[PDB]
Amino acid sequence: GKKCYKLENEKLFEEFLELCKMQTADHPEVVPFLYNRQQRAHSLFLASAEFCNILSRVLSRARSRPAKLYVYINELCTVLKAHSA
Amino acid sequence: GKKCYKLENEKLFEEFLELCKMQTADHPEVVPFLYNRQQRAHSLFLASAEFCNILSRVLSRARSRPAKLYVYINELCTVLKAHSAKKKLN
Amino acid sequence: VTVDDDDDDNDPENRIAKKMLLEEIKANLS
Amino acid sequence: DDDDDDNDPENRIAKKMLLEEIKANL
Ligand SMILES: [Cl-]
Ligand SMILES: [Cl-]
Ligand SMILES: [Cl-]
Ligand SMILES: [Cl-]
Ligand SMILES: [Zn+2]
Ligand SMILES: [Zn+2]
Ligand SMILES: [Zn+2]
Ligand SMILES: [Zn+2]
Ligand SMILES: [Zn+2]
Ligand SMILES: [Zn+2]
Ligand SMILES: [Zn+2]
Ligand SMILES: [Zn+2]
Ligand SMILES: [Zn+2]
Ligand SMILES: [Zn+2]
Ligand SMILES: [Zn+2]
Repeated sequence: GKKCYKLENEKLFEEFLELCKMQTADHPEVVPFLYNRQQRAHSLFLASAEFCNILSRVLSRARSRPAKLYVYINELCTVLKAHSA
Repeated sequence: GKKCYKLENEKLFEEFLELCKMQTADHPEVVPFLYNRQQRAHSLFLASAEFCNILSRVLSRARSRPAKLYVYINELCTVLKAHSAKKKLN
Repeated sequence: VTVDDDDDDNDPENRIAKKMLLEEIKANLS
Repeated sequence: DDDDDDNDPENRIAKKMLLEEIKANL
């Protein structure tokens, strides 16, 4: 059967939110906003391989290029809004 | 990505449970048993077109042939069991 | 021919499915 | 300081856009 990624995606999203908490700390409104976008997304997306791959990619890109972190956050926000319930 | 069916599957599952309430009053344990399997299933399945297809099929078949209700209940039980996320408690 | 308390027996596939399901539920397993 | 967020032009635009989106959803 299909793999349910609900818990793995919660783990990966919390890992990315932690990176954001560390590196956008002069804008403390960013982390709660991204958290709320995640909480409002459709259940299927939140449990999907699609979201898993999105999250592993954004973590990897953020760690390689800190000078582009807001590009990666803004992209993830847009993805989450596009899958909003 | 794929279309999310979380809310539609909740509506359809409730319709099937209501059908079971009408026809299984002599075995009141059936409905809570099916509810427990729904509550223990993986989120992905609960939101899936796969589950929508199964619910649509057993609703239609149970309404067309009520004398085969338990055949269809067993089919639903089996696929919910295949998608279980956690063991039964107490 | 004897009748019993229920109305689930007309279809033999249904009677078997019912017996199996109720035994599963009684066992209180996962 | 060239390590500022606004150094990379794409990052500068993304940051301004995101922070304005957050303000608009207050
Ligand atoms: Cl599957
Ligand atoms: Cl899971
Ligand atoms: Cl939904
Ligand atoms: Cl599934
Ligand atoms: Zn499945
Ligand atoms: Zn700010
Ligand atoms: Zn949904
Ligand atoms: Zn956004
Ligand atoms: Zn998608
Ligand atoms: Zn019984
Ligand atoms: Zn799951
Ligand atoms: Zn059959
Ligand atoms: Zn079963
Ligand atoms: Zn009988
Ligand atoms: Zn009956």
